[PDB]
Amino acid sequence: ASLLDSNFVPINFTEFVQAISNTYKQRRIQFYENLKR
Amino acid sequence: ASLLDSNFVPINFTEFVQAISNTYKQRRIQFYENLKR
Amino acid sequence: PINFTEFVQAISNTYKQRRIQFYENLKR
Amino acid sequence: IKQEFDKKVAEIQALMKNPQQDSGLLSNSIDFRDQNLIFSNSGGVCTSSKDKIENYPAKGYPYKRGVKLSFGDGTTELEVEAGGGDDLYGVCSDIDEFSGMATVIPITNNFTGYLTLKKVNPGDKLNFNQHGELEKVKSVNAIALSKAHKLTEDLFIVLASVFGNR
Amino acid sequence: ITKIKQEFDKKVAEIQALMKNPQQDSGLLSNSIDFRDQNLIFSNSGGVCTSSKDKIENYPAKGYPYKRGVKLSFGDGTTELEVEAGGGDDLYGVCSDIDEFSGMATVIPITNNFTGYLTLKKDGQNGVNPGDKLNFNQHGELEKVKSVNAIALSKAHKLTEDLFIVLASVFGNRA
Amino acid sequence: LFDENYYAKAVANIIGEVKDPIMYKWFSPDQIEDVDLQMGYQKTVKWDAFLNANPTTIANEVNTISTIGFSSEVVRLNYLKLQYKFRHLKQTSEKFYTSDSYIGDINNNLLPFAQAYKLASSEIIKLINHFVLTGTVSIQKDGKNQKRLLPNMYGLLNMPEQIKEEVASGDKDKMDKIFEKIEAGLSKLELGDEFSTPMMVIVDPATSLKLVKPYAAASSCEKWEDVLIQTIKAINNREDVYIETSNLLKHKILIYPLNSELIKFKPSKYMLPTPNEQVDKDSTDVAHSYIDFVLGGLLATRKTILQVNIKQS
Amino acid sequence: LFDENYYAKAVANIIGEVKDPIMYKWFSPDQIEDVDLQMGYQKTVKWDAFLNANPTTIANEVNTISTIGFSSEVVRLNYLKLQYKFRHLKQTSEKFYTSDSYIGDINNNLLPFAQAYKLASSEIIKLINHFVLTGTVSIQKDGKNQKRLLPNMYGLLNMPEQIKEEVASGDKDKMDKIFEKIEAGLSKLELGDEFSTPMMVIVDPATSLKLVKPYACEKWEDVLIQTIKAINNREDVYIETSNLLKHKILIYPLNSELIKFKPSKYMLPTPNEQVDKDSTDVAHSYIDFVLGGLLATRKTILQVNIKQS
Amino acid sequence: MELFDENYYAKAVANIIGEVKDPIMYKWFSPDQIEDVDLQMGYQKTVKWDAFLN
Repeated sequence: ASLLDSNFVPINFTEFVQAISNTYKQRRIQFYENLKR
Repeated sequence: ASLLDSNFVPINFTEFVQAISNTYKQRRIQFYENLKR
Repeated sequence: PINFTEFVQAISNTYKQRRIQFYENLKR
Repeated sequence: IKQEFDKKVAEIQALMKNPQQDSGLLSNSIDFRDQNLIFSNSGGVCTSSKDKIENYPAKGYPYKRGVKLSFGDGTTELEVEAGGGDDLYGVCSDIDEFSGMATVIPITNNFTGYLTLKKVNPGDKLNFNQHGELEKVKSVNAIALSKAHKLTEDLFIVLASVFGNR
Repeated sequence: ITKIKQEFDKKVAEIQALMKNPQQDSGLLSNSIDFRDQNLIFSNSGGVCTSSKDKIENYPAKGYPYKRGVKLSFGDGTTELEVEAGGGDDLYGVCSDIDEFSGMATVIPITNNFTGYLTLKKDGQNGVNPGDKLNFNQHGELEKVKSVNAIALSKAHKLTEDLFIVLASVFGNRA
Repeated sequence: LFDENYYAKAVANIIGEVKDPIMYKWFSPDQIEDVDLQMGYQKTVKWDAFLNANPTTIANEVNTISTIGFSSEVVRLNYLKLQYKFRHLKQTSEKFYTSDSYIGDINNNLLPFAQAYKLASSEIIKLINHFVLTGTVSIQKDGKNQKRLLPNMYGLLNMPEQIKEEVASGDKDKMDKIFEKIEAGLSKLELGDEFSTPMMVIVDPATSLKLVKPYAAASSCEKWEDVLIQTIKAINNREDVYIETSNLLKHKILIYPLNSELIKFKPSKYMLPTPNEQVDKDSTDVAHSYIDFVLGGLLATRKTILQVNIKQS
Repeated sequence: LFDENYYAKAVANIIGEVKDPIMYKWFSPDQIEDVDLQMGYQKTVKWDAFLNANPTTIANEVNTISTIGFSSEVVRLNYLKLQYKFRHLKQTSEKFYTSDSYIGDINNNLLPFAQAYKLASSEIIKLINHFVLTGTVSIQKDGKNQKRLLPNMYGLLNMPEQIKEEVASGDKDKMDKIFEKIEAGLSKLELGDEFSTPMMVIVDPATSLKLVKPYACEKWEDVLIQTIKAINNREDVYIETSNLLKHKILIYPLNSELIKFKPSKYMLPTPNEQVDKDSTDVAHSYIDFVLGGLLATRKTILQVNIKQS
Repeated sequence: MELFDENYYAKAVANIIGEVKDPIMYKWFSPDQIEDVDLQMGYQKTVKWDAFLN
C-alpha cells in the first residue's frame, strides 16, 4: 500500500499515513538505486 | 484436545503435556459442576 | 534428508556451492 | 548496600508524582469520597475547553508549583523553574518525566486546582513564595478554597483559585 | 532532587559492579569485533573446559558467592541450609553460576575436578604466575600458598579495580 | 508418540486414577483462573476513577466543567518450578518380576512405572495442597527446615496485612473467649463494597469437635456452629456460610470470603504434576523419571482474611 | 477518504514534489533500517560469542570439550515527536483568490494548502538534516538557543566515546598541523575485523578550500585519501562538503556492522488530522515529525575541531 | 535507573544476530587453487607425475 500505486484507495487517515510512510521508503530506495558515487 | 477423549492421538511430548493440562482443567470443572455443599 | 549422514553431505554441498557463487560474483 | 538503595528509592519516589512501586496485595476502594487528595491528581478540578496550555523544558521539579522563566548563557532555550513573587509566569499543572516537559497554564488564564502549600482556611488570600509554594498573606489573586491536606511530613496541598494579578 | 538522583546512581552502580550480568544500557555499542581475548569477562559463567559427566548441584544462596569457593551455612533450623562464600576446612565446592530471579547458586562439589576463571585475592595478583599453587581464603577468594589442590593456569586479569580473575584448575582435596 | 513412548502411554492410561486435590473445596468455581507460565511472575493492573469536584449544572452557556481523574495499582505474583525424581522398573524387565499376586521387587522395593508415578503424583498433590493452605513447603510435621521461596508467594494463612487474633493459653477451652476474639476479628474485617458475598470458614478437627456442642445454662436448640454462622451472616449481608475441616490446620480458624473480587487464585496451567520427557537409563533394570510442578498465584485484598490462633503453651 | 477530506487528497497529489533529504548521501543503503515508533525508545540487543579455550582434538575417548560462551549487550535509542503549525487558505475560499497567474494573497502572504504544505515540509526536512548531521536542534546561524533533547539522542558530530582531535587556534591555517591531527585520529581509529569498508569524510567549506592547496604535484586531498586507504583496506573514500559544519572534519566508515541509522518510519514530515477552522477564510494545519535513531560503535568516528580562538 | 515504568516506552525491539558469512580466506586463493578432499583425520598421499625429454 503506497501512494505511488494508483489502484490504492485509502479508507481512513491511518491508511493514508501508512501510504505516506511507504512512499517515503520507496523514494529512499529509488534514490539509492539511482545513486552513482 | 484432552486425554479424556480416547480419540485423541498426540504427536509429541508438547502436545501430550497440553492434553494433560486440559484434562486437569476439565476434571476440576466437572468437580465444581458436581459439587454440592 | 533421510539421515544425519545425508544432512552432513548436504551441508558440505551447500558450502561448496556458496564458495563457487562467491568466486563467480567476486570482481578484483 | 541494598537497604540504602531501597531507602533512596523510597525518598526519590516520595519526591516524584507517580512512582512505579509494585505490591503483593490489592487495595480495596471503600468509598467514593475524598479519593482525589493524592499527588497523582494532575490538572484542575474545573477545566474549560478554551484554556490555554503551554509546555516548557523543566529545570528541577516544578510540579504543582508556580513557575518562572529562567535563561542560561544562551546555548540552550529558556526553561521554567519553581518561583514566585514578581517573577511568576504561570502555574505548572503537569509534568511528563520521559521528555522532562512541564505543562504550564499562564497567569493570564484563571486556574482552579490543588497546589503545594508552604509548611489556612477557605477564603484566605495567598501569595506565591520564592520556591513556588503558596503561603498566607500580594500581586497575584490567590484564594484558598479549603484547608490544608497533608500528604507527607513536608508535603501539603490545598485547593486554590488563581484568577490573575492584583 | 538532582543530588538524590546522583547518589542513587552511584549506589546502583556499585551494586551493579557487584553482579555477574547487570541490566545496564548505553547509547553506544561495545567494540567487540575481534575473536581473540573476548572471554575475560565476569559474565563468563560455567567452565572453560566442561565434561558431560560432571555432577552439578543447586543451593539457596546467602549473599553473592558467584565465582567463589562456598561453604555450607545453617540457620536456626526454620529454613533449609544454604551456601555462602568461604574456605579452609569449611570448603564444600565451587560456585560457577547464579540465577538471580530464584536466588539459586550452581555448585560443583570439591569431589569433582573443575577448570575455570575464579576470583583472586587482591594482594599478590601481580605475583601470581602460571603453575603457582593456590588455596581458598575465608571469603572464597584464591590466594598464593594445604587441604586443597588448585593450580593457576594463567596470570591475573584485572576486570575492575578490586576484581581480579584467574584461570585455575581445582583438582580436589590434598593431604 | 504413543507408539514410541511407553512411559507417555502409561501416564495417559493411569492419569485418571489420581485423586482430585482437596484444595478445590476452599474456593468457588469463579475464583480460579489458569495462567500460562512456568517460572516468572504476573503483573496485574487495577484501574480506578475518582471525582475531582461537585457536578456542573448545565444551564444556558458554560465552558468550565468538573473533571474525573484516574489512577492505577500494580500487583506482582511470583511463580516457581519444582521437580522430583523417582526410580522404577524398566519396561522390558517387568516380566522377570511379575508374580501371581503382585508386580515388582518386594525385597528391593521396586515398582512398575505406572504405580510409581501414581504414588509420586499423590504425594506431590498432597504437598501442593499443604502449600496452598499454609504458604510454606516442608516435609516435617514440626514445620522446620522449610524451603526458601520467593517473595509475593503467599498462602491463605501467611498472607500479610490481614486480621490476626490470638486466644490466650489460659482460655484455650473457653468457647465464650474464642467467640469474643472471633467477633473482634469479624468487626475488624473490611470487605468494602463487596461485603454481600458468601463466606468460608476452615477449622482444625479439635475446633470442629468443639463447635458441635450445644451453645452455653447450656441452653438447647442452638449450637456453637449456629452461633458462629449467625455472627458471620451479620457481616456478610445474611449470605451463605460454609464450614470445612482440614487436618493440615492446628488450633487455627480461617475465615475469608468466596468472592473473586477480593480473593483470587491464578495458578499455572502446569501446577499439577506433569511427567518430564527425560528418562534415565542404564544397562541394569532400574530407570529413573522426573515430575514437574509449579507453585504460586494467590492474590488477596488486604484486611479480608481473619486468622484466629488458639495458643496452647 | 479522498471524497470526504480534501487536505489528505491535496497532500497525496503534491507529496511527490518534495525533494529527498540530503542526509541519504552520508550513509549506505544497508545502513538505514526503519522502525515503527513515534515517541519512546527502542532497545536493541546485540548477541556475541567467544571462545573459552583452544579446540579439543577428537582422538580416542574424551569427555572434556572446550566451551563456547555467549554474551549480550543492550542499547537504548530515544525517539522524540515534534510538531509545527502553519496557516493557509481554505479550500472553499481558494476560488476567490485564484488569479490568472497564481493563487493566494501576496499582500497578506496567504497561500493554498498544497503549496504551504510543500514549503513547510521542505523547511522541516532541512531541519531534520541539520539534526542528523550535528545532533542539535536550532534555527539560528550562530547555532545557539538549542532545543533541549533527551539523552541517547546523538548525531554524527556529538556522539560520545569517539575520537576527538582539536587543532589549536595558533595552527588554525596550517594544513600540515591539521593533517598531523588527522593522522593521529586515524591511528587511534579501531575498526577491528570490519576495517574493509568504504569511508566517508565530511568537511566544512573552509577546510574544503584548504584541501585543494598543493601538498607541502600532489594535493592535500590526495594525501588524505591515500592515508585513509592505508587503513580501510584500500577501498573507496568519499568526500563531502556541508555548509552546516564550521571548522569540523568528520571521518567514519559506511559499514552497517559499525554505524546504523534506525529512524522512525514517521521521521519525515506527516500531516496531522486536526485542522483549525473558523468563520473566516484562514485555516491552520499541523505537521508532525520524529527525531532520533543513530547508533554507533565505540571509537569508530573521528571528529576534528579546528579552534578559531 | 528511572523510577517510572520505562518498559512502557520500549515500543520496538531489534535483535542483532548477524549471519554466517563466507570465510575471508577465499580472497587469498584463485578459484582453481581450491579442491575439496574426502577425509576427516589422518594423512592423505598425493602423487605428482612428471615427464622429461632424454
